[PDB]
Amino acid sequence: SSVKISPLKDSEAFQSIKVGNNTLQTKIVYPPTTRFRALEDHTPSDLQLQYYGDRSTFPGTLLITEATFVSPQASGWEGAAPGIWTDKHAKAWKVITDKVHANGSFVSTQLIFLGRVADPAVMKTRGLNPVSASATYESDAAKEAAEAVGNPVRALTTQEVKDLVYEAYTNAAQKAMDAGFDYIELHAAHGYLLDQFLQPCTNQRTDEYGGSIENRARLILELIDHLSTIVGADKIGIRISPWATFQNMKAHKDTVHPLTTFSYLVHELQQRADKGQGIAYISVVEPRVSGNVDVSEEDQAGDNEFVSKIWKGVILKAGNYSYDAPEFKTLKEDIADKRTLVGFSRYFTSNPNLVWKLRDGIDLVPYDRNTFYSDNNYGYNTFSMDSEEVDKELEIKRVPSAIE
Amino acid sequence: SSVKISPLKDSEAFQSIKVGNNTLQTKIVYPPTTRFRALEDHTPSDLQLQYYGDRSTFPGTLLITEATFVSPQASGWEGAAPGIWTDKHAKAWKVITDKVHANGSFVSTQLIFLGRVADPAVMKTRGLNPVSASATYESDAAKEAAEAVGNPVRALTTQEVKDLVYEAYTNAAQKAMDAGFDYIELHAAHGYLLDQFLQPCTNQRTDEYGGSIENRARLILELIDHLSTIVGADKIGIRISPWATFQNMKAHKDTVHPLTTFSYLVHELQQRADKGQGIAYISVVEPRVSGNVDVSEEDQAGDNEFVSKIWKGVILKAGNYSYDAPEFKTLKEDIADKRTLVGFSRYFTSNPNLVWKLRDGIDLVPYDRNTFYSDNNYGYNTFSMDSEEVDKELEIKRVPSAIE
Ligand SMILES: Cc1cc2nc3c(=O)[nH]c(=O)nc-3n(C[C@H](O)[C@H](O)[C@H](O)COP(=O)(O)O)c2cc1C
Ligand SMILES: Cc1cc2nc3c(=O)[nH]c(=O)nc-3n(C[C@H](O)[C@H](O)[C@H](O)COP(=O)(O)O)c2cc1C
Repeated sequence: SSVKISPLKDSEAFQSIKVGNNTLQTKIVYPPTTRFRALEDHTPSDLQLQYYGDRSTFPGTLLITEATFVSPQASGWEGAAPGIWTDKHAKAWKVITDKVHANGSFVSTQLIFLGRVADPAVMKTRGLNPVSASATYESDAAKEAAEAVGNPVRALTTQEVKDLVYEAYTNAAQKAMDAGFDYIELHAAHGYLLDQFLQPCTNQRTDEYGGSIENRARLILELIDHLSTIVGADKIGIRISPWATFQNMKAHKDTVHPLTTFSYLVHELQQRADKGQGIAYISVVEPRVSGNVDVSEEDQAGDNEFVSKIWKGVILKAGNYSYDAPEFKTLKEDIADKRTLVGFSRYFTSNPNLVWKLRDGIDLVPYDRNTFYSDNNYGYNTFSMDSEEVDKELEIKRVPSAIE
Repeated sequence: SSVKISPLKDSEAFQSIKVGNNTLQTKIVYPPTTRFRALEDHTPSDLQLQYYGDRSTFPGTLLITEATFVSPQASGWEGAAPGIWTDKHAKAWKVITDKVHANGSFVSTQLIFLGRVADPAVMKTRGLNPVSASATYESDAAKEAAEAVGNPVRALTTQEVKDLVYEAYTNAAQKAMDAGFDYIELHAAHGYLLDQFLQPCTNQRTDEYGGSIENRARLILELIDHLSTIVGADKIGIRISPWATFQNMKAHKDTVHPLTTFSYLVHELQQRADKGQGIAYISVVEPRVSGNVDVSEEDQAGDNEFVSKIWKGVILKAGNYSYDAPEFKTLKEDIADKRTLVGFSRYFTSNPNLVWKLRDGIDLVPYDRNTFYSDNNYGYNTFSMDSEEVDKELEIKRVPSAIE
């Protein structure tokens, strides 16, 4: 069912806010949203071009791309997600960042590393293992599945870690800059690699990257400091989901509480800002939400309020913000401080002009969870056409080709 | 000026709540409140007898005594505060816990260790140093003052620490049990010893009691675990002031944020509770307040809300709860969860029958900050008489004698 909504045009959501060196004209953001419409070889496609161009028509909007791989070792998905380690990649993404820029908008890229939840069948085809902070499995099934193909998860060595910072991520930060990205965002949420490293249930390392709160955070901060000196702090973002239990993160039930784990981290980030090295934004994930799925009113067990008392800079919040629609009481409270942005993912998928719709209170077209993760244009770029010209076949046949 | 207030009789504040093995009949608590009306040799007096008896007339009230010394080394004050290390002490406190008990009320004792803020002139007269986690001074004055008498603050050795746990505090937990106390509360706030140990601005130790978040907390937790096995978890309380800057604690401006420092600690305490070793209550200090003095609306920079999302047991809050009087909107919100108690200190000083006054909305007699810390009965037990029989002289002459 469609969602009736009131206008946000006169709210703080259309007041300008400086994020790094760029000024957005709306505080409404498209957060990183995986869609598996990249080409086979992990390169951006003619579909992604239209799909990102489509959503940048409100001048000065900030778009954040789907999780993108930093390297072959960082992948692990059965679907076609994009990468940004080769020149092939970058030059293609370039065509897209140009498109968004020509519309006065901005675009940040989320850098992801799967780690302990990589599909062992696929890593095998790259002559790779599944890796992680320690050698753990999401589920009991995910561990057997891995062994069956003879490709168990192995823990990175103190050396392979350093190479992530100075070879793996560095290369991608640079291909990103070559690609035209206005920011890059370290995906430190949803129980992927960096989240794996941050929290005790997935990180029982004995070296300097494990063993204490400080150690566990050690790696994330090394990427921040080093990448700050390659792209500049003003182009670095990070995402966190303190409360999510996606891919089996213990969250509030771990041996160290997320408040403890993430205040430490956030407050370290603030100290850097104090010395003039503040990153652009901290992207957090509201407790209503966990990964790509809602959390029920009864299981929410915290908030991200602590982030606001510790970090003085820009915050990006997302997660089912139309729950108290059509008035948006909650969203308006969250943006009251005038340094907070608000993310709309799923409703962005089916509302290419979402920023416009929210501005003028136009009813939100519902989203097709069925076509989130499929491999064709059906349920992807269709929402931009007039519904009565959509040819469900022709469009299901339409897979990602190449650009130009 | 007097404070007009509405009745709390029908609120959750007069619903029974189980705290350890005792059930209170009111949630309104007298928090630890230093008054310096003990005898010269740190033994309880005929004045303290009347003063604590006076406030226990509502059956099932919980009273918490003024900070009490655990040993000669733990003192450091120019005024006459009580101790609980000798038998002399205990037998005297006994006369008092009996009095409160005969009134169906309960009484916990706050165990304090001054540390780095001991007056070096007085420690000298015991042939002692000022001690601490590290060798630091509150102020630049407090360091010079100390040297002038040739008694600088020295850092405890790894050994002296162990002795606090197994000799210093153990002895006092036992003299406490001998004394009739229903609980004992570890004073881990206001920048005294345990707070000194918990936080980085006062703890740069290189052993196991410093160097990490975990290490810094190590000592507090060792006292919890060990004292749990001597008095039982159900008789242990701890107080924290996450945000106070009393005696120069950096609070939100330290190298580790209080949220980080105290979530860790509180969540460790919860894990013990999960194994059946939960202490009786966590006493926190609301950001409106810092030590014995108010904090202005502009400098409050956090809340203790994180404590409630982490600890599942009884919480005791205090700190200027009549700010939104006469309705008490805030107090009623804070007790809504039905496991929270509310502390009234200063208004308890001049309202011996405070519990009764709050129950029936009777106007609160104002307090005399001038006579908080003086050495006679004037401004102490006077508030229990009819004001027009008070003889300001006779009562200023009246100093602490002995009991019976
Ligand atoms: C299909 C789908 C793909 C997603 N992909 C990502 C992703 O790659 N990275 C990420 O950080 N979050 C991802 N999310 C989570 C969203 O960014 C966001 O946290 C969540 O949708 C809450 O906002 P919303 O309810 O307004 O979409 C995804 C969510 C969905 C539904
Ligand atoms: C004179 C005086 C003495 C105090 N002594 C202590 C003490 O020994 N230990 C302690 O933890 N807090 C002490 N406090 C702080 C109070 O317990 C409490 O945190 C503060 O008064 C806020 O509550 P109130 O404003 O209702 O009194 C003292 C406060 C005052 C005014």
